Parts: sequence; structure tokens; C-alpha cells
Amino acid sequence: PLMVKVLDAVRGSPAINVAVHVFRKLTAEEEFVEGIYKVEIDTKSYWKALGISPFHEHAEVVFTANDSGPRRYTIAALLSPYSYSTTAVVT
Amino acid sequence: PLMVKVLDAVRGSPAINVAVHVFRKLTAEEEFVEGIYKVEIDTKSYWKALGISPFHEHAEVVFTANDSGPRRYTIAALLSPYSYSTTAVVT
Amino acid sequence: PLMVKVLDAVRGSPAINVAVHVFRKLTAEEEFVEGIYKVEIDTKSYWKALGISPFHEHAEVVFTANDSGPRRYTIAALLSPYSYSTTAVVT
Amino acid sequence: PLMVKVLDAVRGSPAINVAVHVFRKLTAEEEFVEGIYKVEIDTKSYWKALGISPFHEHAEVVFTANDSGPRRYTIAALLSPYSYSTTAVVT
Amino acid sequence: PLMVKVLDAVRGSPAINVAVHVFRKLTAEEEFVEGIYKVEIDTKSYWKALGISPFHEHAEVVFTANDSGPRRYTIAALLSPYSYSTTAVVT
Repeated sequence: PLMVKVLDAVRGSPAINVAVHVFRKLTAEEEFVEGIYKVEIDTKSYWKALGISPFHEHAEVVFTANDSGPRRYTIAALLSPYSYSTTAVVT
Repeated sequence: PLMVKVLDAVRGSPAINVAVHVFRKLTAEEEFVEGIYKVEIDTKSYWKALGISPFHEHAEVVFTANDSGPRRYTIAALLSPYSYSTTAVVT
Repeated sequence: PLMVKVLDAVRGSPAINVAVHVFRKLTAEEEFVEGIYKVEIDTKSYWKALGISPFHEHAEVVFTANDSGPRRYTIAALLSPYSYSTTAVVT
Repeated sequence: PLMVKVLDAVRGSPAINVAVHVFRKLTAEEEFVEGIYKVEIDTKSYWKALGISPFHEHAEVVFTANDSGPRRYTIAALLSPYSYSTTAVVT
Repeated sequence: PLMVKVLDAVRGSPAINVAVHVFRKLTAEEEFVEGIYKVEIDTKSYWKALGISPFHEHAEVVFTANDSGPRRYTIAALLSPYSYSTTAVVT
């Protein structure tokens, strides 16, 4: 038999992030688990998958990508649970 | 038999990040687990998978990528749970 | 029999990062586990997998990549849980 | 029988990073575990896998890569849990 | 029988990094464990695996790689857990 037990006896105030997966057995994607606890911050996709036969003949492409500007990412305890703690963001 | 036991007896206030996986047995992706606890910060994808036969003939491409600008990433305790602690971001 | 026991008796306030995997038995990717606790910071992918027959004939490509600018990555305790500790980011 | 026991008796406040794996038995990737606790900081991939027959004939490529700019990576206790400690980032 | 026991009796506050693996029995990669505790800092990959038949005929390639700029990597206790210690980054 297959028995999976997680956190059966929890008495006092834990701060938990639980992810349990149990198994039993142009772009192709099948039978997967992706990004259970995923945090994407300032992630840029410019040209992902244009198509079949793009810019086939006599293509004059001027691709200019400029990501240069005042951006502030102030994060306290990302993906970090806590208890009996003090988290503060002061500006 | 297959028995997996994780954190059965938890009494007082732990700060935990739990990931349990139990097994039993152009781009192709099958039967995988990806990014259970994944943090991507300032990750850039410019040309991922344009397609089949791109820029096939007489292609004049000027690809210029400039990522150069004022950006501040201030993170306290990323992927780090805590208890009875003090986390502070002061600017 | 296959028995795996992890952290059965936890009494007082640990700060833990748990990853348990139990086994039983152009691009191709199958039957894998990737990035359980993965932190990617300022990771750049310019040309990942353009396609089949790209820039096939008479290609004049000027690829210029410039990643040179004011960026600050201030992280305290990345992938490091703690308890009874003091973490502070002061600017 | 196969018995694996890890951290069965935990009484007081440890700061732990646990990774347990139990076994039982163009690009091809199968049946692997990658990056359980992986931290990538300023890792650059310019041309990973363009495709089949790229720049096949009469290719005039000027590849210029410049990664030269003011970047500060200030990290305290990366992949290092602690307890009863003091971690501080002061600027 | 196969018995593996790790850290069975833990009483007071250790700062530990645990990795336990138990066995039982163009590019090809199969049945491996990679980067359990891996830290990559300023690691550059320019041309990893372009493809089959790249730059096949009459290729005029000017590859220039310049990684020369002001970058500071200030790390305290990378992959080094501690307890009853003081870690400080002061600038």
C-alpha cells in the first residue's frame, strides 16, 4: 500500500507553505506540474514563438530592447512564512 | 509497502517550507515537475523559439539588447522562513 | 518494504526548508525534477532556440548585447531560514 | 527492507535545509534531479541552442557581448540557515 | 537490510545543511543528480550548443566577448550555516 502522511499532529501556530504531490503510474507540453510556488518579478518575454515561416524572405528587422529605468522592488519575506516575528517595510 | 512520513509530530510554532514528491512506476516536455519553490528576479528572455524557417533568406537583422538602468532589488529573507526573529527593511 | 521518515518529532520552533523526493521503479525533456528550491537573480537568455533552419541563407546578423547599468541586489538570508535571529536591511 | 530516517528527534529550534532523495530500481534529458538548492546570480546565456542548420550558408555574424557595468550583489548568509545569530546588511 | 540513519537525536539548535542520497540497483543526460547545493556567481555561457551544421559554409564570424566592468560580490557565509554567531556586512 501507498501511505503518505504530512503534518498529522499540529498543535500550536506554525506558519507553513505546503506542497504535496503523490504520483502513481512547435511546442509540446504534456503531463507536468509547473510553478507550484512560483514568484516571477520583472521577467520579460519579447519574442516567444512568432509562428511558422516568419520573416520568410527579404526581412529587414531592427529589434531594439531597452529596459533601463527607475524601478524599486522592496520585498520583505517573499516565500518565507513566519510566526512570532516582526516584518516591517519603512521608507 | 511504501510509507513516507513527514513532520508527523509538530508541537510549537515552526516556520517551514515543505515540498514532498513521492514517485511510483521543436520543444518536447513530458512527465516532469518544475519550479516547486522558484523565485526568478530580473530574468530576461529575448528570442525564445521564433518558429520553423525564420529569417529563411536574405535576412538583415540588427539585434540590440540594452538592459542598463537604475533598478534596486531589496529583499529580506527570500525563501527563508523564520520564527522568533526580526526582519526589517529600512530605507 | 520502503519506509522514509523525516522530522517525525519536532517540538520547538525550527525554521526548516524541506524537500523530500522518493523514487520507485530539438529539445527533449522527460521524467525529471527541476528547481525544487531555485533562485535565479539577473539571469539572461538572449537566443534560446530560434527554430529549425534559421538564418538559412545570406544572413547578415549584428548581435550586440549590453548589460551594463546601475543595479543593486541587496538580499539578507536567501535560502537560509532562521529562528531567534535578527535580520535587518538598512540603507 | 529499505529504511531511511532523517532528523527523527528534533527538540529545540534548529535552522535546517533538508534535501532527501531515495532511489529504487539536439538535447536529450531523462530521469534526473537538478537544482534542488540552486542559486544562480548574474548567470548569462547568450546563444543556447539556435536550431538545426543555422547560419547555413554565407553567414556574416558580428557577435559582440559586453557585460560591464555598475552592479552590486550584497548577500548575507546565502544557503546558510542560522539560529541565535545576528545577520545585518548595512549600507 | 539497508538502514541509513542521519541526525536521529538532535536536542539543541544546530544550524545544518543536510543532503542525503540513498541508491539501490548532441548531448545525452540520464539518471544523475546535479547541483544539490550549488551556488553559481557570475558564470557566463556564450555559445553552448548552437545546433547541427552551424556556420556550414562561408562563415565569417567575429566573436568578441568583453566582461570587464565594476561589479562587487560581497557575501558573508555562503553555504556556511552558523549558530550563536554574528555575521555582518557593513559598507
